Amino acid sequence: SSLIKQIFSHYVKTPVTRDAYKIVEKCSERYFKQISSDLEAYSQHAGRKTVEMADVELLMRRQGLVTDKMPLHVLVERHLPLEYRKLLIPI
Amino acid sequence: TVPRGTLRKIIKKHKPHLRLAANTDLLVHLSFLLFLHRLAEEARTNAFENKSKIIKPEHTIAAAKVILKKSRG
Repeated sequence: SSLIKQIFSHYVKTPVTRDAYKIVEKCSERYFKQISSDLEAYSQHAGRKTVEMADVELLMRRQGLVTDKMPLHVLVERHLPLEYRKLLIPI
Repeated sequence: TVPRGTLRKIIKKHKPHLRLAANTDLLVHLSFLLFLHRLAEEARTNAFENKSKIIKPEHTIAAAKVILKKSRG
């Protein structure tokens, strides 16, 4: 949607064609399909039907985003708005 | 700002019997944002490699291939 455009432009910091945006949308649909299968694997492997915080953290560690130098709470502080940080990191 | 409902629905679209615990949709959204960030940096680099002042489909497509590969779980 429009949102994906706002975010992508915000990060890319230069002008982007209409078609390029359309690609970003397609690739975003792909992203969600792929992680959905990974999250299912994590849940099924832990013998349960829910996605837990630790699962998505493990996702992000496997993606090279969470690391020893860069723990999750730092990504949360850096990238999400106050109202979400409040829910994720109330202490 | 972000449509949490939409997130839940997207995930459901792919795996209807997956349950998200209460605030996990927020970490999912974060991972997506970081995905788009990585995509933007790779694509910009593609553009820059072509001396294209604008981001083109082919920049984003080559970048997508690289970044989805990094996004595996």
